Amino acid sequence: MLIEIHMIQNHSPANLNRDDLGAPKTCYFGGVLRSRISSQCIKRSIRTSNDFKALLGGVRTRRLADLIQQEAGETECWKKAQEILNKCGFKNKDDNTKMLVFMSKDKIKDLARIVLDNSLGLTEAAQQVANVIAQATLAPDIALCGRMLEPNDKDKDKKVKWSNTTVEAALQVAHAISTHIARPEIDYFVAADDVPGEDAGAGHIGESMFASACFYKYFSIDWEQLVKNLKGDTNLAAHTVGAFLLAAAKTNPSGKQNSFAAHNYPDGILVEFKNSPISYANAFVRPVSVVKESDLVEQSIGQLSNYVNDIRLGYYDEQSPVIGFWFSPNNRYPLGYKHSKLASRNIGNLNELVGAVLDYIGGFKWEEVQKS
Amino acid sequence: MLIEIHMIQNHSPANLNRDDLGAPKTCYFGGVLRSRISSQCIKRSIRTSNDFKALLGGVRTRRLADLIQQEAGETECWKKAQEILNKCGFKNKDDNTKMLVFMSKDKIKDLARIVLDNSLGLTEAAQQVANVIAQATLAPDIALCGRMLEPNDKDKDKKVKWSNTTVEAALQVAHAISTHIARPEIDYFVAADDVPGEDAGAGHIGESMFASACFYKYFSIDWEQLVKNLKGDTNLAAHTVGAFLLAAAKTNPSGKQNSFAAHNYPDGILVEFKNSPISYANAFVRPVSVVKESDLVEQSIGQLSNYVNDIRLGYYDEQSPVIGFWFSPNNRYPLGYKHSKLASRNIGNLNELVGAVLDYIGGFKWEEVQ
Amino acid sequence: MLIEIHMIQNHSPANLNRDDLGAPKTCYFGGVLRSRISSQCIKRSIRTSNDFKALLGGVRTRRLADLIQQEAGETECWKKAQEILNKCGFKNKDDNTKMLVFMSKDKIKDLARIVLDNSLGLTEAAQQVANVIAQATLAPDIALCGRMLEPNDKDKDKKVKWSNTTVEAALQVAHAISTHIARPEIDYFVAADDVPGEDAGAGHIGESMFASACFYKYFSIDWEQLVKNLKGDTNLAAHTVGAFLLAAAKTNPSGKQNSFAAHNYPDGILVEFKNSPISYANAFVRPVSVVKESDLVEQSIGQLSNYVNDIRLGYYDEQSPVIGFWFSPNNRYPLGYKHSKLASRNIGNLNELVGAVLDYIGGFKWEEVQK
Amino acid sequence: NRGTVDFIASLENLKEGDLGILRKLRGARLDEKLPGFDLFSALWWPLRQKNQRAPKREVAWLIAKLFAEFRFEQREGATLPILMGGICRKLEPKKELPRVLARFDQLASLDIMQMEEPLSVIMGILRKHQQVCLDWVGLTDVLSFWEQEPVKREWSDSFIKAYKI
Repeated sequence: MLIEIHMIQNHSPANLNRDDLGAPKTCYFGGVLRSRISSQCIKRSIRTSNDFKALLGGVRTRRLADLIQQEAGETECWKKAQEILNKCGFKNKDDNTKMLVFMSKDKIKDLARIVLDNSLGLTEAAQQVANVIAQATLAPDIALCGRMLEPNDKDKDKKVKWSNTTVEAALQVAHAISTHIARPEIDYFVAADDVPGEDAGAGHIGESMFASACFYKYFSIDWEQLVKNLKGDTNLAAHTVGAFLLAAAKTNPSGKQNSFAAHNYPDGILVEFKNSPISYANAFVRPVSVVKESDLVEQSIGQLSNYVNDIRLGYYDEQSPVIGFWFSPNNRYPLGYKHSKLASRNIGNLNELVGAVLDYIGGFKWEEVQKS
Repeated sequence: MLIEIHMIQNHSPANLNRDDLGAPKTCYFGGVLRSRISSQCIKRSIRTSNDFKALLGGVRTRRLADLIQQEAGETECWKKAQEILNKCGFKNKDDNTKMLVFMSKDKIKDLARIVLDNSLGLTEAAQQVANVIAQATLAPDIALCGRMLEPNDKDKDKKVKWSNTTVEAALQVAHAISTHIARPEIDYFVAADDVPGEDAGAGHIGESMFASACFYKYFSIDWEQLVKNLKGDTNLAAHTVGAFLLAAAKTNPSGKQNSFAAHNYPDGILVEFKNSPISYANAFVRPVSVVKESDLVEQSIGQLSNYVNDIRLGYYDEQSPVIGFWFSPNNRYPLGYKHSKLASRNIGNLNELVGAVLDYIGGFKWEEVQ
Repeated sequence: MLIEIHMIQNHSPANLNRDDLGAPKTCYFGGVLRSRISSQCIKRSIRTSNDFKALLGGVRTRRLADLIQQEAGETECWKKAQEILNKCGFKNKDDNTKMLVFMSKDKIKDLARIVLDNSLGLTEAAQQVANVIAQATLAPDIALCGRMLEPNDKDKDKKVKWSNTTVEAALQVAHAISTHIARPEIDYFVAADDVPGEDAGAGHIGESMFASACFYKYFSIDWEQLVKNLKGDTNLAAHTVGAFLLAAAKTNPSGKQNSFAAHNYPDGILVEFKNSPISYANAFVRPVSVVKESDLVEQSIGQLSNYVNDIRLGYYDEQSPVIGFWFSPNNRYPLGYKHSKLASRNIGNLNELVGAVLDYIGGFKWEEVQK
Repeated sequence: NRGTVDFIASLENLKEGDLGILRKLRGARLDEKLPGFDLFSALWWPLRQKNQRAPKREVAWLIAKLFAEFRFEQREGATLPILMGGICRKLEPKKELPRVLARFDQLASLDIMQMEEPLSVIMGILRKHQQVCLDWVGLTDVLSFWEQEPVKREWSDSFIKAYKI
């Protein structure tokens, strides 16, 4: 059973994702230029959001020695700690390690015990550190995104064996693409000097780039893989799904928001339950050309509804029913027109949609899975 | 008789097939650069899919000794099996044989049975192991893909005599190529440090690569060779063909799909029945250039249809009729012409298309072979 | 009279022919590196095709004693057959002689008849054996490709002097050069293990080589030498010509075709009736580049048409006019949008092209000559 | 070769907006996306008027696009074969070296019109090892006379000399 989210979201002129130079990230889809928000950026915005604060367990850092000393509270262990980290396969470079370590925070204190044992052998302490690092995967974010960790063996140690450190991700996120052609815009700026002078020049002169766009976003979650990754826990899995839905429906990237502030909520969400993952991004191969009688969002939702209905009636299966939930605030946008009904329920509220989603998985309640 | 499946499929921006340098695999077709998906990627994605799950009969692996020991139940039957495999022409290298072995999964029980027997000498047991390995070729995937095994004769015992091992593959798959020209793109990423420190610098910094293109995929199935390789069971061959079509329709390569998730269903599937295999890859020698009014997929289907019409009217003989089925989701796209239909029956459904091809091939039904 | 066929064929990325190191075969033409397909590859792929199966009446084998035993049934004569084969100067290295022997398959019964009976002696029978292999030339494939066989001299029976055992070739096939530059490509492949283990490594890592190109194929058939090779069988010769045209048009070499499946049809065929052979391979001394306004095949066909016009205008002779046919499926590709005059007849159907070729050859019909 | 020097200096003098304009036009023609055509015409046309010599249009366009994608500080004495040999020497001599050498040797077979991606993979390998310099003037001069045999001979010989030491 796979739970999928398809989002249509308009965005006022902003620069949500950049590159080396500073241009907004673009891509080609259907032979035309688009506007793109990278899936890594969306995943990070979801992970460090307010609705995901209660579930942020893991940490991905190159400064494990500082965290170990902070959980310990005494000075002289810190240097010793990095020596331990030099024997597990993390060669330090300029006060920090050379590679990122992604692990749950709740096991970090156990790391402190290893640098709190002055009777332990160095090789034995390194082996115990490697084991407890390999076993630190009980957190919702690590379960969702997965982990690959390969400590080097050029200068690691002898007779130190690493267990399997690999988690298969239960979350797939597609790069967002604009539902129309891309029109980048250039803003010429100057930096006025606060002090009068003899020339009345500017402190600085330069440019910035920005673009407004209607994006399509796609998330997919495997329920069985998530449950297996969370060591058989179901209440924490339901909490993860609910918090993920609420965070992905109500959080935006934090890139150049101090100057553009595009905090726009989505004007349509499709939540599907099916045995295979499908993405309706092929709907907007022909770019949405704006007509005067309507706007960007209405035509985009109409084309999406057309493709969704054609796919549902085209790849129809008998032994696998499809249950769909359609959400729009106060039913502001239905599934376009030219159809009787496609989704089972047209929910007009976000929390009611979350409650229905948690009810579908067996009948869990949001307030009681909050306790996990 | 040959069953040909042609697919026009548009994909989201993704990196579904790379090389040693981490760039999307490309090629030079028609004198211009195109984006390419290797045939091995498509075959592996088909083979290990949910629709093909009931037919995963064969296993291709280097560690056969582990399978023999696991089937035999106990643990001490590991080094002995390694000795038998070493005497069969498979030199070991750090508890792993050098060469991959492809064989049906049903005969591993027999291998555990012979290895577990301690009353038989080394050379004759090796001979029986070689015989049962050579005769373990009954599986749908082995029938489709074929087998090769050339044991190292310089390491094997001189008393071991191998029978025939090569199996003729009953399936051909082409490297999928993009209809239009290729536009590779470079994605700049960094990995953020999650804790504050002294500098505001990130962790890793890198430049990955990705590209989006509309691909033309081609598969061919030989019916008689499939039935012959499946030891004459036509029901298994029909089930294999139907499950193969279902798995090729609704499965995509898993390369870097956790970050891109280009799970796009094909926008055109055409199925033909004819005695000689032909690929319509020359429909796109000139790249499809997008115009301001039309789109990519519709233009690709139109050009493919024009070339199909030219082939059907140029290479037609009365002594070999051709029956074609064209599938588009709820008839989203027409193919045959702008006014004519070259497909004998347009299908707006996938299961109905599968039932139709089975009914033409033998009158078989999906409720019997499955 | 000579029938010459020039073909333009663009191929999908594949490795239809390769050398000992696996790389696709290349050559230097006009100072520029082009992709090549060897002529023997094309000849074998046409010869062993399904569309030529009704004409395959010859075998080029190394194990003749095995055929003798398999056609004699159950009576044991395999050592005896090997001995008599050794007596006529063929040697024997573990059931296969040192040389390949080309001979029509109809004559194995006669060899079985001579080897079975003990009424005749050994050495004279060996001489008799020679008289069957020197006269087993009534096969279409022997008539087309041609055979030469020179037996040994250090182990002959001194009474087994051979007749003339050669057949002049009635078909000349060129090496299929490419119309443009060579673009070799490397496919980095891996082969994974179905059973998970400790590491993430795979079973095998390697690289293969492939290239996509537009090839120019050239064939020539000598009608008089063909009908002399089959001893005046004009009907059978016309059947061979028609079946050869069908097989050459509708077949590709089977090299790495289970991984690439480049089953591409030709996009243009030019069939000319001449008295002296001419090759249009010099049309592409300058390699064909790509312009956005056209594509590779159209540019190649235009270059071929320009060079054909140059050749016809520079070597016109009123004593021997040349009649040619141009074929493209449904007239998709004409002979350049500049002349419309080098093609005497424009044909859009392959069967109509074959029928017109046969009617020019002898006035026969295709369905008459197919049996 | 003063015209090439002026071309490269004008390329370094570019701001970020037109650099992004050129970055968006990788793998493309010159007949679409008019701002790219106007910027390239502004870059290349004054060279012909004053200086009698000027780099070829295709070579200049390729150099501009490669500079936009792979911004490198122009420094004399940092030719591409020398850096490639220095990278190739510190490699595994059994598997990685033949592959990277094949990717390098692919370059000396094509024309200017098809060198973009085979050069971009080389610049990507360079950027992987954190280079900070590249001789754009020498590369442009070599690419101009790419049809002369001693040019390719010196290219290969410089690569081998840097590899051997």
